Amino acid sequence: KFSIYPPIPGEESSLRWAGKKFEEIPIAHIKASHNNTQIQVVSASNEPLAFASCGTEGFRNAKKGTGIAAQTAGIAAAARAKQKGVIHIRVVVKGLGPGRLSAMHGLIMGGLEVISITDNTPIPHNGCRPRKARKL
Amino acid sequence: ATPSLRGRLARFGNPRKPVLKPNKPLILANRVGERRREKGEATCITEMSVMMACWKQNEFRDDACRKEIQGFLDCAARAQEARKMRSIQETLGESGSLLPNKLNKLLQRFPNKPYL
Amino acid sequence: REVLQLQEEVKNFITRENLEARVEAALDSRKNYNWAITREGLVVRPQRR
Amino acid sequence: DPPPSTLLKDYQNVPGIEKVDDVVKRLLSLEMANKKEMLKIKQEQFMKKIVANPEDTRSLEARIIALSVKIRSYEEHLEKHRKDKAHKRYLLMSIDQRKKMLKNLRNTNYDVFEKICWGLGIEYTFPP
Amino acid sequence: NEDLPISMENPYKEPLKKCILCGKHVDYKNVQLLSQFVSPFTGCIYGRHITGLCGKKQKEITKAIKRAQIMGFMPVTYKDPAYLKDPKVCNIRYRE
Amino acid sequence: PRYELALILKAMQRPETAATLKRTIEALMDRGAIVRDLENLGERALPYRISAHSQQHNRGGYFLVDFYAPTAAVESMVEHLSRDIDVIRGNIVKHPLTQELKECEGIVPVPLAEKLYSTKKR
Amino acid sequence: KNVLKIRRRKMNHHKYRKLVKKT
Amino acid sequence: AKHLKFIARTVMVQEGNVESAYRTLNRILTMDGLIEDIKHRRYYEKPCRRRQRESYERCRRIYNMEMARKINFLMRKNRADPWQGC
Amino acid sequence: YHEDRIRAKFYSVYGSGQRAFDLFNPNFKSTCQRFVEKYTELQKLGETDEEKLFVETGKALLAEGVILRRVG
Amino acid sequence: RFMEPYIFGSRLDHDIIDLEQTATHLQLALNFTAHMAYRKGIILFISRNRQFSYLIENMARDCGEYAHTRYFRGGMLTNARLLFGPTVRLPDLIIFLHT
RNA sequence: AAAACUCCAGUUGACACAAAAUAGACUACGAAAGUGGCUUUAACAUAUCUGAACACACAAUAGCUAAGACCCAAACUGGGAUUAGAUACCCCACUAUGCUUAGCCCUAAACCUCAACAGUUAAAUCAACAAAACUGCUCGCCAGAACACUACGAGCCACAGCUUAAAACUCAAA
Ligand SMILES: [Mg+2]
Ligand SMILES: [Mg+2]
Ligand SMILES: [Mg+2]
Ligand SMILES: [Mg+2]
Ligand SMILES: [Mg+2]
Ligand SMILES: [Mg+2]
Ligand SMILES: [Mg+2]
Ligand SMILES: [Mg+2]
Ligand SMILES: [Mg+2]
Ligand SMILES: [Mg+2]
Ligand SMILES: [Zn+2]
Repeated sequence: KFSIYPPIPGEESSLRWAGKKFEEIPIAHIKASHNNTQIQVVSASNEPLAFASCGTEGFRNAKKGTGIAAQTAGIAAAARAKQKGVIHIRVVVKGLGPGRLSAMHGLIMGGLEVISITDNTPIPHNGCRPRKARKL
Repeated sequence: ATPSLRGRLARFGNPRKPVLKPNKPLILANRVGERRREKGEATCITEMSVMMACWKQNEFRDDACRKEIQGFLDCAARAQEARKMRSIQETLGESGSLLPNKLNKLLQRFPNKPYL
Repeated sequence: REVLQLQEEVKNFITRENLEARVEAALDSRKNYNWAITREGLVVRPQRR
Repeated sequence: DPPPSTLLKDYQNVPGIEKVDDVVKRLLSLEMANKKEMLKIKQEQFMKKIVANPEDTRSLEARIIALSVKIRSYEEHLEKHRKDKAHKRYLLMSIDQRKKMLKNLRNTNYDVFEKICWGLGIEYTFPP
Repeated sequence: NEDLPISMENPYKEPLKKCILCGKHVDYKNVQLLSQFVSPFTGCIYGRHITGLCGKKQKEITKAIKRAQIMGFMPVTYKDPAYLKDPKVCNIRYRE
Repeated sequence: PRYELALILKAMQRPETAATLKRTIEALMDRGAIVRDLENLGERALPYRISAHSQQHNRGGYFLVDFYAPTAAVESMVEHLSRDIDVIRGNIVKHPLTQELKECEGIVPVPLAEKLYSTKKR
Repeated sequence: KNVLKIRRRKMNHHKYRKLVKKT
Repeated sequence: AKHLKFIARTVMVQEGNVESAYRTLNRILTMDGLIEDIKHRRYYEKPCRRRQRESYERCRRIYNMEMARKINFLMRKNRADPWQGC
Repeated sequence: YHEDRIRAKFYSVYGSGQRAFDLFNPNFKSTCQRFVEKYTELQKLGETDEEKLFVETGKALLAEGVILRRVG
Repeated sequence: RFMEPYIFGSRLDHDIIDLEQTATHLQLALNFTAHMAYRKGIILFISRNRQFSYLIENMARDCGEYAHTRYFRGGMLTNARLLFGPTVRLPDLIIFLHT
């Protein structure tokens, strides 16, 4: 029982959460970089609901790419989502960095429930040419 | 399964470009390298974060956020005792892997003879 | 033998008068080129569902 | 230039030709085939017209005919595709090999040498 | 005298192991066979030691996979969800 | 030689797809290509949102056309297919039955490739 | 280790390039 | 962005088990070779250095496999002292 | 030898005998040795087909007093 | 490498030692060891083998000979003038059970 | 840490003239350089060997002209931090360039530094490393060094160059 694969939208989708299926669940995109992260909760109908990041609190310079700042941003985003009624979210991780799971922990501790951990890292398939290798 | 090593090194009987270009000669030794340990952890931060948040929300008194501060103290004590038991166990106990001492002893018991 | 087989096979082709019936038979028929295998080497076709 | 429909080598010495219809004749021709078939047909025609017995494949005349066919193919590929250095080098090497074989043939047998020179039309020039 | 050994064709020789797709035909139109050799999560092609085929077999497999992905017969970055309940052949270790 | 064609259309069930198949057969017969048979794979689902001519398509079918085209009309057929509007995409690929299945004996454990370094005590 | 001659040749080439750039 | 949505790299949570699912996703990414690929493509790598690093990784993997096979072969004699003294 | 090929065929058809191999007795005659002896004494007569020889050897083994455990 | 004329053949990756020339070399070996003890000689059994270290030491003890199945020190048989005493009669025959 | 932009950042619908993850635990093609997203076409020589600096044809990338696009990377440039000084190691935006067409001297650690054609190791056995050591034929080079990838001379679609290549002086050397 309990298949790790996501349910297909096709035939009968037998998983219910608060009277809703899976395609009608709001999304919580997280763009975690090497020094800053942003958390925005968007509904299923593509409508912005909440937006909280490290720069919208009090952290400056390299203090944004920390675990405490990411956790506070996640807690603030979860509170702003609960103020309007979201409950269930779908975390989307974009990029690597120190604050990759701190935002998820903050969103969970804020009062939200996570049922699917997704990530769409934009890894280029020999795409654009990055910058030159710096000399440490 | 180990891959092939026929046409890899640049030899006299290989009329092609060398695939593998090692810096050291491919001769196995009779010693096991020391494993890595004691890295950067920096754990137990959510308790401190929520304690600072509770202190910033209300007043800076001690009787206002007793639950958060006692949870932080308990988490710190648990982390300390976990580090202590880790340092104690990682000196005589082996789980999954083995001790490099016995490994190099067994390698010296059956050494390699590449010089024939 | 090969040219006799080719002559026997060329009897069923598409020219100018066999177009409407051929496209109707093609639209009224389906083909499945999907077939799975196992660890022992046996061919298992998903047409038995 | 051989005709587009002239039955290649693989479908030449086979019984039953007049009984064949039109679709099989058009499929088994040079239209839906490969250029290698046309090259082999040209080589066979040259070996049947110029030299006598075409069964001797390891002979020098067959090698000369094959090198001439390869030279013609390389010249066609060069006049069709301008920037092509590898094919141009291969053409030059084939010309040099054909000239060396013609020199050797003239040194060992002048009769077949002049016969090939009259047939293919090429003339062995003395190197300065 | 007659008890001397004779160098024959070396008996006690077990037949060489074949392959799981040696007596078959590899085509780009087959989506099930081309999807059974890809990861169901990231859509990554497994290595040679994971599948267990020869050189030409794996080459034809990956060529058919790439042709189906380019022409439009199988997803690239993921796997078709209708081809998940199939007998697993490749050796995996995740999920557990 | 022999070739195939993976024709991809939109969603029209019968009339428009029949008309496109008729046009394709007429073009093949005019360009000197003997049509052999036709295989229908059925109306399936596209693996990704295609962006072909103008509109975005997400529900199309598949068709297979077998014919013997010469080595001088492939570019003309590709141009005719790209000029069409109802046709999403279609690459001319040779028939797979031309290349026969090569025999094989399987894999073999390669021994330890020695004879690479000198035999000195060092 | 074994690059002294190469460095001397590089210095000579640099001096030659500087002399060419001068006049 | 022309493909489907929540299908690629998608896991589930069983009764709030969010850390186990995250560890499983991390293990899947490390097995498929994506985190290391992103760390490599973070900076532009020259083809010479690319070939050198690939050869280094291949030789190190071969040496590690040989050492692991040797250890697995020699572990059959990891006993005590059957012959005291002698 | 040829008895090696006979034992190879026996192991390919049947397999391992029910009796345990005793490497201490020099004159230890196992099932494979009896099969080889029967095949030799049947070839000494005058038969060429291997299937008839195998059937006759199996019949001789069943008649001498042993149970042939074959994998069908 | 120096084991080609002393092996008959291979039986399933197993070298079979031929007993034809083995008995010839054994007769010359027993003849050389018999005249050693017959002419008042010292026989030393050196065999570094922990599996059969007890049986060899008892055979040389009951026969009045000498054995050495323990650790062999460096300059023992060579530098015998600084490891024992002034002068030591070196054994004129040493048998190796395990080379 | 600056500094840079606040027509900035975030999910979504509409978009390329360079590069082509996973197949890369494969050793493949090509004389070498070089070449792994898909489809079609033409095609990868020589039934003795060697053989040019008295010749011919190719040859990584870097530089030019005559026609265009230009996300990104980046010679130069200007600004911003430290150092007594920093024209550089850190960051920001951009040019020449990486792209398509045609023409130029043909430049390398062109390094697998091992010339090509064949073979061998219980006859032959190497100062030392590296990739263990030799038999037959043939082309170019060497015999101290810096001087000197140097002037001149000889040839060049090149006018800061390429191919060939010294003399004068010093030392007991490298
Ligand atoms: Mg090195
Ligand atoms: Mg391009
Ligand atoms: Mg030559
Ligand atoms: Mg530009
Ligand atoms: Mg830019
Ligand atoms: Mg160039
Ligand atoms: Mg190179
Ligand atoms: Mg060189
Ligand atoms: Mg040469
Ligand atoms: Mg030159
Ligand atoms: Zn096979």
